[PDB]
Amino acid sequence: EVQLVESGGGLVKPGGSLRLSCAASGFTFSNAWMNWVRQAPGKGLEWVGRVKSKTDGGAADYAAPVKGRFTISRDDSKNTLYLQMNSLKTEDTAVYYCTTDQLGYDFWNGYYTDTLYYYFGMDVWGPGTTVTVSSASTKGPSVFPLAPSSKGTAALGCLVKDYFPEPVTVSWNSGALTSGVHTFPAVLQSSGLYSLSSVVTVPSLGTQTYICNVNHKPSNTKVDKKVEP
Amino acid sequence: DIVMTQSPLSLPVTPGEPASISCRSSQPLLAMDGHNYLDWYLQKPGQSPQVLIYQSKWRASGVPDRFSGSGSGTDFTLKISRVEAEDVGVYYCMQALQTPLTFGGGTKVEIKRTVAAPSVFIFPPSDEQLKSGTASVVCLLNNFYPREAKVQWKVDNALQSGNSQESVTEQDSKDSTYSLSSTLTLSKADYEKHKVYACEVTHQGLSSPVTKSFNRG
Repeated sequence: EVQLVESGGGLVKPGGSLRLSCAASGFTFSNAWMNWVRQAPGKGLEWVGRVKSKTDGGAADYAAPVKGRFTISRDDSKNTLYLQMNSLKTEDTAVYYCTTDQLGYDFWNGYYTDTLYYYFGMDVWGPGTTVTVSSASTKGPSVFPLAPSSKGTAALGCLVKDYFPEPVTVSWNSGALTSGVHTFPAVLQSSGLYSLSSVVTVPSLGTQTYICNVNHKPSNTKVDKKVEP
Repeated sequence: DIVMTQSPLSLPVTPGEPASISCRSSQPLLAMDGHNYLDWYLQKPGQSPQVLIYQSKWRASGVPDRFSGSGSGTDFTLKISRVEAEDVGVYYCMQALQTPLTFGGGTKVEIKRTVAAPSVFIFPPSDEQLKSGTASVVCLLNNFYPREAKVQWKVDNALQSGNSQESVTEQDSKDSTYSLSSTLTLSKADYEKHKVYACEVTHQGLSSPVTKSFNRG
């Protein structure tokens, strides 16, 4: 119904630039104020900035840690919100989400003054796009089966090894399988690369197929690996 | 800038019990529209933050009535009257009164629950893995409580250190358990020199520590 979808996240060199996009749908975009917020690995949410609606001036406000380097703009004709990031620093690394703000409607009462009245708020979010500010290069993961060993229920899975940067996404049987699925937070190896595992519990072996669908957007790598015993 | 503080950062709660989160601002969030400007968010594992309470005391659409906000000026409180398993995650207070908009440091709600023993699984590296010169042996501890577990590796009955890594999942939205994966990484050669691979788990769930091994070089 009501949704925001951000894209543009990826690896960028320190001192570089990157532009994020946020596409809205299901509501009158031009009527609302919008924000950009970010969350660094294992840290709290941090507000990046806001942009007012055209009717309220279309002006911007920025957090002191980004003002001067980051620029927020909107294109009401495309229902798109932008975040232009320049002079990127390693500390700018985080998952960036767009959110809505003080929504405003213009109504004319039988008399004259057509009021512009406001409502709340910071309602619609995410899912966020990942921005990595680092020197090191990209690397897709190697996917290995964690086969259903005999050593009631059985556990099987996929090992997603040595990738960079975060994140990777794992689904099973194109998302048809969610029950008994546990995808673990990635661990950071001595090598400087990440690795994670996704495992599923099941009764039935041989009757059905189990395929993990791994996606590493940063390196444009997609892997479908069937796990057989 | 207005500083927002939450207390405590970590909150363990028994299902069905009440729970409170404190939020203080360094300056007051004046009801100049006639409303005090403070929000409360819940971030649940795997998902973006979600609005619960806005305008200091208003529930958003679909927010269950067990959540309620209160307080005035500089002093606010999120209350959950009877805590549920699905309430786990991180809670944030955010003032939307005057920019920069600021968030509290966040509060992690932990569901308290009875001891549950881990199911233990072991997976040898695949032929594919080995064909590339590396060996990862995965031990899986599934659906246990509390979080605290000790996972030991024994290779031909010798205890290993510094060559394995653990990864724990977040609390279950339904059974309020976690699962752990300890992966042990050896070279292709190193895995062929030995044939016994066991992971010894020392949970509160299990009395005698459980071991599960496989024989292959």
